[PDB]
Amino acid sequence: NPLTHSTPKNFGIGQAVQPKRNLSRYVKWPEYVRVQRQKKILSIRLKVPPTIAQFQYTLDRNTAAETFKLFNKYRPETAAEKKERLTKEAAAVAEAKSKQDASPKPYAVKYGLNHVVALIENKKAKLVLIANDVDPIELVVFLPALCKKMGVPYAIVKGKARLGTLVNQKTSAVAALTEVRAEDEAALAKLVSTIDANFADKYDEVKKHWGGGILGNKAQAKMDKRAKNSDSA
Amino acid sequence: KALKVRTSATFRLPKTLKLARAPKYASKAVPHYNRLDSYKVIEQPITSETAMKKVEDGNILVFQVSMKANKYQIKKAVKELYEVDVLKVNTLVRPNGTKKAYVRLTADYDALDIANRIGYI
Amino acid sequence: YATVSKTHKTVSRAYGGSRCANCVKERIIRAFLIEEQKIVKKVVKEQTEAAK
Amino acid sequence: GRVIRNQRKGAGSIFTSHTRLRQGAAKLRTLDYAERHGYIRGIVKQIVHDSGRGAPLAKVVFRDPYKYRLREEIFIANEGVHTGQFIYAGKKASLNVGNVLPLGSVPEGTIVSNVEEKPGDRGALARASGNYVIIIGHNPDENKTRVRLPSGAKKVISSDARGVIGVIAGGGRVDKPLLKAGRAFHKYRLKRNSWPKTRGVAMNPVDHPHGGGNHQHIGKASTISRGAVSGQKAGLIAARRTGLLRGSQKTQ
RNA sequence: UUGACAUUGUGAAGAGACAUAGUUUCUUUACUUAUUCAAUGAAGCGGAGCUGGAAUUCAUUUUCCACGUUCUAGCAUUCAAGGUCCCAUUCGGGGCUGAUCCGGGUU
RNA sequence: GCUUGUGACGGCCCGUGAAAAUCCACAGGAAGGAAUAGUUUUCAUGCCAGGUCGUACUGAUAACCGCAGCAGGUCUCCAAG
RNA sequence: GAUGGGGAAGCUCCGUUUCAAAGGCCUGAUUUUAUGCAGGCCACCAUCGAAAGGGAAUCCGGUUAAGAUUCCGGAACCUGG
Ligand SMILES: [Mg+2]
Ligand SMILES: [Mg+2]
Ligand SMILES: [Mg+2]
Ligand SMILES: [Mg+2]
Ligand SMILES: [Mg+2]
Ligand SMILES: [Mg+2]
Ligand SMILES: [Mg+2]
Ligand SMILES: [Mg+2]
Ligand SMILES: [Mg+2]
Ligand SMILES: [Mg+2]
Ligand SMILES: [Mg+2]
Ligand SMILES: [Mg+2]
Ligand SMILES: [Mg+2]
Ligand SMILES: [Mg+2]
Ligand SMILES: [Mg+2]
Ligand SMILES: [Mg+2]
Ligand SMILES: [Mg+2]
Ligand SMILES: [Mg+2]
Ligand SMILES: [Mg+2]
Ligand SMILES: [Mg+2]
Ligand SMILES: [Mg+2]
Ligand SMILES: [Mg+2]
Ligand SMILES: [Mg+2]
Ligand SMILES: [Mg+2]
Ligand SMILES: [Mg+2]
Ligand SMILES: [Mg+2]
Ligand SMILES: [Mg+2]
Ligand SMILES: [Mg+2]
Ligand SMILES: [Mg+2]
Ligand SMILES: [Mg+2]
Ligand SMILES: [Mg+2]
Ligand SMILES: [Mg+2]
Ligand SMILES: [Mg+2]
Ligand SMILES: [Mg+2]
Repeated sequence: NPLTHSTPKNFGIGQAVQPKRNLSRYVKWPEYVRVQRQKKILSIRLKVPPTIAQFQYTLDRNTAAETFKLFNKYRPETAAEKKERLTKEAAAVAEAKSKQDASPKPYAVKYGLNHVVALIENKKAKLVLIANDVDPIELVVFLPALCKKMGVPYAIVKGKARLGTLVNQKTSAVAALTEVRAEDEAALAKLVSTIDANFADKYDEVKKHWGGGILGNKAQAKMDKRAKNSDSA
Repeated sequence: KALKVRTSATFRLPKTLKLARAPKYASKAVPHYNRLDSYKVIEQPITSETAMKKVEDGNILVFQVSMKANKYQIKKAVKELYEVDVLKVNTLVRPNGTKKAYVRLTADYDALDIANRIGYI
Repeated sequence: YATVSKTHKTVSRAYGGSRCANCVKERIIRAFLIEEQKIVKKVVKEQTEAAK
Repeated sequence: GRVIRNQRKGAGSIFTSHTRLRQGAAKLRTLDYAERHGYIRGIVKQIVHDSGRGAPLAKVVFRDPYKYRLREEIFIANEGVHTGQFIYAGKKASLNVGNVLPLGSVPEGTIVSNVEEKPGDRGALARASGNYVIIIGHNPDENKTRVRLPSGAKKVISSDARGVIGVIAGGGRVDKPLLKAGRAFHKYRLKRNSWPKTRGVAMNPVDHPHGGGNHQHIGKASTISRGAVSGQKAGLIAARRTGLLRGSQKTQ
């Protein structure tokens, strides 16, 4: 009001320099970004064969949460835990007269790809988690088919990194349980039930369904509005 | 939450942290000593007859001087090796690949006197 | 020109050493007259919006 | 035998074009937001001779929609444009000599210059002294527009493709005889090294299909096939007829 | 230069055979991500919405356009003045609005 | 008068007759700045400093190129009665 | 003519701002303390290439066997601090 004045600017072609705006839609990204984006796109413009695309169907955040919860009560030793264990049997046993059996039967999650595979083949695993990342997808593509055949219940889960956490590596590709403390035998069958329902039970039909096909949304609208008017007068 | 908000469309290389060198060992074990002290700079006097005259008439001291050395280094070294004050220092390259310095002392000093107390005449 | 006092590099009207007075006469006149007719256009076309 | 003149031109040694003095490349404005939604004003600040061009350029300056500053384009002056004139460029611009409009925005019979082949290529058709193109119709669905270029060729382009209203300046330049060798001499001195021209028929065989013989003569038909090969194609390449054009030309 | 094969994928219509079910093959005409060409200091793309308003309503909106600049050889920049909310009132300074929403396909 | 310089003009061109470093100016008004004392070095005067390489002479009927102290060849300025 | 690049068996060839995450200034922030971060700009993208092109500033008298707009005398001027 006072000796203050309202001047409003006219930003409308032919006058007033355009103002600063958010051009993030328009920035010229480093070639490497451009690639990792278009790779994701190209991946879905194509029709993707049933044996891939059976991924993409990831476990849901609820069920999963309950699985990382159980799988956590089963981590493998820490370096300290192991250092500590050894000196409790190095010291004992050899002198106390045991059989390297002042150590209890350990119950941990089984991991490492080549490991888990033999487990499945040997019908020893009881719940397998496959990642959904795994860039040479091939490392893992044959796993649903496998588990299916070995009558072993599996689930494809978001997080190779997240698998990694529960086993002390950066990444982990797969994580599996074969063993379980009776205080847990229970709600594992519960977990194997939803999981088998979302994957193994579905597999035979998931196998018949290609993927991809998806248009970009400049092209999607182009024919949601073409195939609107052309039929609907 | 959501995305950044760049107002420019140019993406520039992130300004990232540049650590200074902290070597696990040394360049050369021992620093080189001074490659151009005053004794290497001002080589010997020039005592040609026609050079001598500048000394009697011009209060000027003619020296053969290191090729590697400039008017600053000539000036100071004459100053230091001889306890004298220099006005200005003209130089030239001889046609046998040596450098001649026409050193003019200030008026407090008397190049003649000063030349036969370096020893020549 | 960098060894010379700033008076050698101007006259004392608006746009001193830059443009030439007569040229600044024109600049002022036209500026005025145009800013004026802006007010005219505004109120004329304003009235359009009230009887059309 | 030796490589003939017309194959040597291609390595551009002494044949690159003499360029030191030229004003800059003649070009429309970049096809930006302003020019394709509305229009933007500029002023011709100068119309000026360009070395070895036949038609004057017009320097036209504009404001920069996105920064405080001027941006100066270099146009080819259409006949009648003038210093101080205002120039309007845009879809929603008006039909006057000097402005630049998308061939979709202008009625049939419009007469324009420096027209683009694809929208945005900043102008490619009819630039030379005197020439222009004419709109001879539009076709809205799939927005193409149809013009007749100076050659006589009819062609269709995008209706978004821009052009500038009127004809290019400096016309008639070729009705006046060169009169002497010297004026062609200076003429090419500011283009490229293509003057004067030795008749192949005055050369020896090493030099040219036409060279040699005890009288000067082409010795075989001078109408060469399309499918001929380098060092072969001299004379009338691919000529579908030949001889003095009796009768009215003009494209039917 | 001309053909074949490879780079080569996706729909739809039409022809071609086990001899009038759809695997496959060709011909047309669509698609867009391979490949190709132009542009720009990848700046305003596509989709919705606001207001207008021509339009005539066959129930109430079924639509289609526009949706800040043209007498003048001026001037147009300090995240923008305005409005509004904070800091703890210092001078400084921040958010929002001014400049509508959504999708990050630079066109 | 002679040579050279420079000006205001005029003729010519389908010929219209470089570039960059660098210097100044203007538009702008972020900001900073006094009365018990501030602002000012584009006004004057004052202080210190300015490295490196070339620098002789010939430049021609003998110092250059023509096997040479070769009647050849080899870019230019000054110019008296 | 280097450089991200693209060809080439390769010696190397192409491109020179080109399909590149291409870089440095003004001072503010410091009163551990010396230069980390807090603003904003600027996106101009190597470099070599003229002793006749562009270009900061010096003159007169005297002096040598042989140098001099370079030394001596006197009197200026430019650039940086
Ligand atoms: Mg444990
Ligand atoms: Mg004495
Ligand atoms: Mg010297
Ligand atoms: Mg004055
Ligand atoms: Mg060229
Ligand atoms: Mg010639
Ligand atoms: Mg001829
Ligand atoms: Mg001829
Ligand atoms: Mg002959
Ligand atoms: Mg021949
Ligand atoms: Mg022949
Ligand atoms: Mg012949
Ligand atoms: Mg003949
Ligand atoms: Mg763009
Ligand atoms: Mg002369
Ligand atoms: Mg002229
Ligand atoms: Mg000036
Ligand atoms: Mg402020
Ligand atoms: Mg001063
Ligand atoms: Mg220095
Ligand atoms: Mg001399
Ligand atoms: Mg001689
Ligand atoms: Mg010899
Ligand atoms: Mg001779
Ligand atoms: Mg190269
Ligand atoms: Mg150089
Ligand atoms: Mg020079
Ligand atoms: Mg020079
Ligand atoms: Mg003298
Ligand atoms: Mg002497
Ligand atoms: Mg001499
Ligand atoms: Mg002196
Ligand atoms: Mg003095
Ligand atoms: Mg000074």
